[PDB]
Amino acid sequence: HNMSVKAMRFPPKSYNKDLESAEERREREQQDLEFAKEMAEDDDDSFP
Amino acid sequence: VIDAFRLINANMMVLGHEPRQTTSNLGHLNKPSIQALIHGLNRHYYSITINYRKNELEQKMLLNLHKKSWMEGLTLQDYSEHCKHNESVVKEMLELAKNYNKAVEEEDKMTPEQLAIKNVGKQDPKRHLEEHVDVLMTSNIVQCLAAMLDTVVFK
Amino acid sequence: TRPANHRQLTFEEIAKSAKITVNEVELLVMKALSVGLVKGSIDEVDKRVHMTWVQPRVLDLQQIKGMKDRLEFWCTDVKSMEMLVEHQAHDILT
Amino acid sequence: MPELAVQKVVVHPLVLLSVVDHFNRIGKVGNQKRVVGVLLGSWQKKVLDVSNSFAVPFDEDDKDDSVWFLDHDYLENMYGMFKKVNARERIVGWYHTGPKLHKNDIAINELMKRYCPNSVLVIIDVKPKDLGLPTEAYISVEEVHDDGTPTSKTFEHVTSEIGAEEAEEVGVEHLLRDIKDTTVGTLSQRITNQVHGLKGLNSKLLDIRSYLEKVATGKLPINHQIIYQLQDVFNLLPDVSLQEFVKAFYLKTNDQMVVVYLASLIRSVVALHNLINNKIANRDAEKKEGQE
Amino acid sequence: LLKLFTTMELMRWSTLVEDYGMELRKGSLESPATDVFGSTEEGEKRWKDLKNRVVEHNIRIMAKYYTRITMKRMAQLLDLSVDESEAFLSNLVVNKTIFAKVDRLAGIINFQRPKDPNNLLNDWSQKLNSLMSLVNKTTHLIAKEEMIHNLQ
Amino acid sequence: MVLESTMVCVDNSEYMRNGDFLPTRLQAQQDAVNIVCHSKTRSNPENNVGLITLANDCEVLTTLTPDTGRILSKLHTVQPKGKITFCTGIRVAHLALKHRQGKNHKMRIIAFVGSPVEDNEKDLVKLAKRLKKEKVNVDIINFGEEEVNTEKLTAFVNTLNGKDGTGSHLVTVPPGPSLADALISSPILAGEGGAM
Repeated sequence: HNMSVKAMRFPPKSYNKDLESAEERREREQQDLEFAKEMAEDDDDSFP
Repeated sequence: VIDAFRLINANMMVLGHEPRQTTSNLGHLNKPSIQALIHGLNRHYYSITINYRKNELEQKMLLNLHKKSWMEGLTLQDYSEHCKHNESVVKEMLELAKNYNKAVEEEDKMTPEQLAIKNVGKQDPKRHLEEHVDVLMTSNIVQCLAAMLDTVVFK
Repeated sequence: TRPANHRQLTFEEIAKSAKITVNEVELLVMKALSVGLVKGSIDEVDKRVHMTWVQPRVLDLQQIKGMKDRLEFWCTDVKSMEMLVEHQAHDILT
Repeated sequence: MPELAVQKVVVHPLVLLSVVDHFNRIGKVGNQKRVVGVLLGSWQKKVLDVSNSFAVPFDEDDKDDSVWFLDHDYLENMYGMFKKVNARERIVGWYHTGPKLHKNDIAINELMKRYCPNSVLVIIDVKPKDLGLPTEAYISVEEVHDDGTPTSKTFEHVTSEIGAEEAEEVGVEHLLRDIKDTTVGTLSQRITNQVHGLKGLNSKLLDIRSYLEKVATGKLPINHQIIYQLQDVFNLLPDVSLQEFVKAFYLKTNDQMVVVYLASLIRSVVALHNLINNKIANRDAEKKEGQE
Repeated sequence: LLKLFTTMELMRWSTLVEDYGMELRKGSLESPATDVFGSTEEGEKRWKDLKNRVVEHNIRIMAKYYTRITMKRMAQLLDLSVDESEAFLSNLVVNKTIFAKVDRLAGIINFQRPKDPNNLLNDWSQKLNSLMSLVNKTTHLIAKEEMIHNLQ
Repeated sequence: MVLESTMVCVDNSEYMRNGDFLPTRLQAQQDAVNIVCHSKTRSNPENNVGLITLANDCEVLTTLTPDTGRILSKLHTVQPKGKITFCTGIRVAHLALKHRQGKNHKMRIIAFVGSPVEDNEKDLVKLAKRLKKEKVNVDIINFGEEEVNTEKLTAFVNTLNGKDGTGSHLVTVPPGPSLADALISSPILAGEGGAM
């Protein structure tokens, strides 16, 4: 049970070789939605 | 959650010191209170920042939560209370086992989207054989050492 | 007097110091097991008594000095055993 | 007490912090001194849940024992000040900053008792050092003795510990993210309990050994009672039923392994099936790694 | 007569008959209570029953003071015949009063149930428990005393 | 005057049941206190008055407070009993004078004594050196205890006077019926210049 996890380690490693910080344009699109949301709530407040 | 606030002279803001209520604070951004913080942070008050002072004497005080010189290791549960525990678990092992075979035949003949959304009766999979073995074991191992240790300690 | 595992007395061993034959001694132990001076059991067939607990009674400065070293002796057992599971167990586990 | 109206005294963390803050309020050159406050709390069974406390101006001669001063008027003002803020806050006792008991204590216990019968002391420490809790609880009872000496106001020990609320919980939680104690999982947590327990037995016994050695030589008049109890101790040690006990203990262990065996085995099979899952996911990831 | 039945000490049926049979014959209740012990209509079943209760009192005490015991010795601690004293033990065994186990060919009664592990170790555990607590009260006692002799 | 901390030491003793003064010396003691407190809340507009006992283990019945009305209301329920002590009482008086609002008040003890003192003079004139350090003034009112006592208290009040005659003075009250000696011998006009 220590042995076969210690060899199971390698399959996860090939996947980590695949990006695990990818889809940065999704996150940048969300960030461009939080500037529209921030001001959506200053306009639902209706307060400057 | 704990903030701090200080009102700001709204009059002086109207008079042109509106960009002059900026004292030099650091920052970290808030939102859900933008309700009254859009004229709060930016008209009526602002955000102070909070810290703490973790003394070492207070830390060595709170750190206390167990007086064990009569707890475990000088005790151990009842050995007829402890067999009635094993009985129950190691029977539940059987019940779960069967369903486990029936899951290993299924997963083989299906694609991971249908085993993904499989959230009806979580009693079937690994999750419960692990959930068990780590309570069972624990128990028992130590269940285990407690008896031995006392045999020498109070020899 | 008997300090150890050896805590059994034989009927014909009590009777000789109690000055009475072995047909009184039975009752005699039963009054003790009643008032409480003794807790335990008579094993009549093999002529044994089981002296499990005997009320305390005052000691002097010479008996205490022996208890000190009897207790000391137990202390170092504890010390060494703690030192057994600080090595190994505490080391890794925490 | 003989009364089942006291037993578990449970002090919440903010009290501990409160007496440890009080000990530095006075702390100028008046430090190195017993400081005393009153314990506010609630209770309704075998408990005395302590919650709030506030220093009471207190002085005490450093060589005499009948020269102690305690502004009880201050109490009859503040007690109401805090009642006016929280109902259900009677005076359930009073705390005394250790390091241990003083002859004078009993005197105090009767100038605090003029409020609430059952008042208890709660010796709290101003120095972390003990490995058990820094919270010992005493009650002022009285008894008769087989030696025929006049009745006395002694002090009797009752078990103690600290508890918490959600509030308390969370504040403490917040204050110990520096000294993390959660990285440690279950199994090891309880091994810790069983080594740390010997760390207690060891020093308790050690203290009795220093006492016995203290009366035997370097004389300190014998108190027959201590030695009495100390005999029950050596009769209770597990010994006289040696052979049989052996043959049984071995058997119960045997069972224990049987079930450990099963546990570790299932664990193994499950982990291995996990591995098969990794290998197959790797093959099908290798068909994708090709393509275009 | 009640001070005999409360304490835990066996009673001779002969010493009971002697120094009390004259108290159960003068001033008795043979009509104000319907033959407490007089006559022979029901007043005989009464003696027989009283004898039972006396003797089974004795057995009930055997169960706290004996593991083994010889059959012969038992008969003299019951003042019954050596043969009638197995016939009188069944009245209690099967039933619900002390299921002591006898061996006839042996001559031995055993008032100790078979010892299994759960017993033996749950006694070891009781003792380590009380041992622990007792060390606690000891250290607190020594503490208290420290204050009287060093005069704090 | 200046704002001061006053400590009324009243005595409990079997001697406080003598008809040799105003009806019973108990009652009379009460009246005397009632005047010496009131008379030091009009010298200054603010002035803290205490009230301890001098018997058994010397005790506090009220700490420093400006209300003469508490000083008179606890004082009703005393009882003549016990054997007084001067040592214990004085020493608890300091501990009561330290704790006060404001540290500009002066330390003054107004002490009434009334039964033979059983402490030797050697210890009393050690306490008077510790009071000389602590700058404690102490007036001793011999309401009795002058013919049944050779005044060790003379060497007590002269241990506090290196040169000042107000630093500490032992006031006597003639032991006759003397209605008019417990009112003029008061410490606010016996051993000082002020009389307000």
